[PDB]
Amino acid sequence: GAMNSSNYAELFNNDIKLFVDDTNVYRVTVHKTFEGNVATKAINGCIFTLNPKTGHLFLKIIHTSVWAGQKRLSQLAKWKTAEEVSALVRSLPKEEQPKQIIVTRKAMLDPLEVHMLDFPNIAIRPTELRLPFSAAMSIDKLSDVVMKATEPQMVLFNIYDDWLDRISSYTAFSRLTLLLRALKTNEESAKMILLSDPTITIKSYHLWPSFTDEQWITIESQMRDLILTEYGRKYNV
Amino acid sequence: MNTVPFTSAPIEVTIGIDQYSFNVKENQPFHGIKDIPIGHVHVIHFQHADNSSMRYGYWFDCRMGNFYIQYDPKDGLYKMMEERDGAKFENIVHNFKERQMMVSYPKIDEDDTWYNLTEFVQMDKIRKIVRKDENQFSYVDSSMTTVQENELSDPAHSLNYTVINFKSREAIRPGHEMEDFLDKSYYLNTVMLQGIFKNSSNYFGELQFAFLNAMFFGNYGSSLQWHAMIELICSSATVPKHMLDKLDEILYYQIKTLPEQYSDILLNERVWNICLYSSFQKNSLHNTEKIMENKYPELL
Repeated sequence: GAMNSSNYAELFNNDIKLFVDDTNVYRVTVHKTFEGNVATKAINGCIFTLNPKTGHLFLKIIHTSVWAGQKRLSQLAKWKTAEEVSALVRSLPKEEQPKQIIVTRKAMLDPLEVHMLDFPNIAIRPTELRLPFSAAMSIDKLSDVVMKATEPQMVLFNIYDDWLDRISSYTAFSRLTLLLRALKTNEESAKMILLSDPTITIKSYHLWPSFTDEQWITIESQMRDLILTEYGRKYNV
Repeated sequence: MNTVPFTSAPIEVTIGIDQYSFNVKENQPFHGIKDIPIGHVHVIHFQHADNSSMRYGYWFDCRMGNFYIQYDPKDGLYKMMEERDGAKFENIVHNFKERQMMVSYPKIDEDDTWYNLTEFVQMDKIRKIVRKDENQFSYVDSSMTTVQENELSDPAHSLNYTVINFKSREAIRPGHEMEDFLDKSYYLNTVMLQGIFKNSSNYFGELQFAFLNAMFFGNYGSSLQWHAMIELICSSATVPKHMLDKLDEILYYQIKTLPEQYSDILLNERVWNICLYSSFQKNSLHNTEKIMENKYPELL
């Protein structure tokens, strides 16, 4: 069944599950041609596959070459996503394969389902949550590795850095979705908040700054304030 | 012309023969239906005045034997039977006609309706879907479930229609996932037509049989099967031209014959809007599309 606010804590139990977000798989810029018509130019994209319990991120980089000479690209993007997810599962040892895969957009259900036919005991589920994983390209190190890629490539990260040494999966995922929510609503302010203080650095092997516990409290409060402000501005409340 | 006599009519029942039907009163002297056109399958079906649930009936072909109806008071329903005594059967039939206690199969000579609903239906295939090989005729009712329905309980009472499932290994060749899901031509022509049905006439025969069972008995799983077999064709980019032209004729008469007040449960909105307006074959069903629009524009 679908994932909503009710069955939220199921994400942090010991059944392996993966979120799949396809929003940044097919990315274009839109421009005018010499004759004045509109054209698109694709840029490199990525599939965002995340284990919410452990923070393991499987960032499958989608090179522009994959689109060459293909039609109905936005539709093709959904099937290439499902092909790549399926291959990822096949590549994992049996005890590491997920029992559920939760797609953030319902249009992925049929492609994934068809590509997972060989895994009848893996459940493909939609979600009613409005998750902010499209803002994954607002994380500088993820955007950088995608844009530099010259060939298809899988890059692994822990999207939680070392937070789980000190906090629970539940708290880690709430922090992650809050940071991305903010980055989505106002990338410039969000990034200002994260980087104002030059004395808090990002380890070479991390994505986010090495905030202390107390500093994370101030960050989370600043991100909250940002999101509510933007809401009043959007709706005049 | 052939005859199906009735021993008696002990309970008030609405009797149908093909697309025709008659109200018969409790212990009204009714003793059969005569002048039944040889050369097609037929169905005789029943709905008791006291139980407008459970419509039931028998598929038969008069060439295959001498058949008659008798009410069973233990099981509480009109049963079909075979009389093996040739002379004894002509004897009953002749006496009942002499006494004029039989209705005449009421065909209009201009009317090819029954022929067009049953063009490809053949008794030998019906008896494989309704397996009960000690009888030459086949019983069907409102409540019987299909083999596919059973997988998702008693298989002696099963409608063993051919299982069609668009999200199955059978339907989808490894490496052609997207291709085969968006364009079911493979599944239709190699798997189903060449593989399982052997030819289009058997495919059309099962499609028509499923429709008639949905129509005469409100058999829900038959309506699902009929729609599945339509969708498989309309969702295939590559279909023999003779199949498309015949499909349009088949569906035209099915839509023409359906009771107007039943279009809500018998017609799946999604399948019809997809076939007529979105599918590869959107343009290949001109007659079916004209009658759907002028008669059920609401469903669209």
